[PDB]
Amino acid sequence: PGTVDKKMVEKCWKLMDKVVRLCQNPKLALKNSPPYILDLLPDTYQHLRTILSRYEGKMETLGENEYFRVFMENLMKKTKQTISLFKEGKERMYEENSQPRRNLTKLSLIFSHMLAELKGIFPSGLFQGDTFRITKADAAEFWRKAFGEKTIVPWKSFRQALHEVHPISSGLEAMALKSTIDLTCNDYISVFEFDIFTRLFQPWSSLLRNWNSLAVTHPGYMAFLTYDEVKARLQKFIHKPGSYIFRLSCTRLGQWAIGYVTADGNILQTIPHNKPLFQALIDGFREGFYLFPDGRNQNPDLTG
Amino acid sequence: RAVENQYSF
Ligand SMILES: [Mg+2]
Repeated sequence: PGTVDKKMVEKCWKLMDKVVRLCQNPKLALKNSPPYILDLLPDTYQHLRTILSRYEGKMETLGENEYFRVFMENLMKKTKQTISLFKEGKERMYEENSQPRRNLTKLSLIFSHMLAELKGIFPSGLFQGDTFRITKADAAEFWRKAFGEKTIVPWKSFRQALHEVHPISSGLEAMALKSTIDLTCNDYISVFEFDIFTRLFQPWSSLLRNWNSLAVTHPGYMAFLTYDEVKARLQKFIHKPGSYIFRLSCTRLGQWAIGYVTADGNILQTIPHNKPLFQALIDGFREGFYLFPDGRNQNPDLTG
Repeated sequence: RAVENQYSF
């Protein structure tokens, strides 16, 4: 994208302010729970202030940074998309379960992933994407070998690089993969998004097979769903203990959140630790907690 | 301000 100048940053802030105003409408009845757009935008403004703050004078450098240019372009693009959603959606923005409203929720999640990425690349406001720490050793090696110290690469470029190590079966699978990894929905793949994907779907040795079994063919996987949406979705299965679904945790990016109906009538969500999703799901099945993916009687057999 | 979601364990 074009170079980032103070003016552009000002424009984004103004667009964010408008999104905030629109989302304060009492008719929305937005719950103050992550992801909460009313927190996310102001927090994004604050971190952008910090960044500019630490680039006093040396602004030219900041403006030329590729990641920052892509980020600001996407921020402006997403904020406008949200404003458009409101005007084009009109009164339907308040009818829960309407597409326009669901779109606002997905955007809220995207703003959340964008803020997390920004802080992960600009911790303390200083660019550090070139030294970012990829969590899984194998994934780390793949990235430096193919992209060196780059912080962000176009999807096409990422797809081709991955393909050489983990063959992608088809165009449709490639599109599914993209939608899973492209957390900021900007057609680019940052080292940050790459880290999240590879941690969620480790081990790297069977990366795509893992992803296929846990998300492509698994009825329990919920792409871009929030905590509240998971709880809402499990309500119809309140009388069917063992019904469960899972998704990316929004506040613990890189970890899973599994929602399930208990025998005593509660709908809980837990974040597995010290065990990849694979083992969490298998143990949960055996213990009788994760039996019916999205309420379906048949549960995928991952013990293979 | 947002209140963290209730996770369990
Ligand atoms: Mg992206």
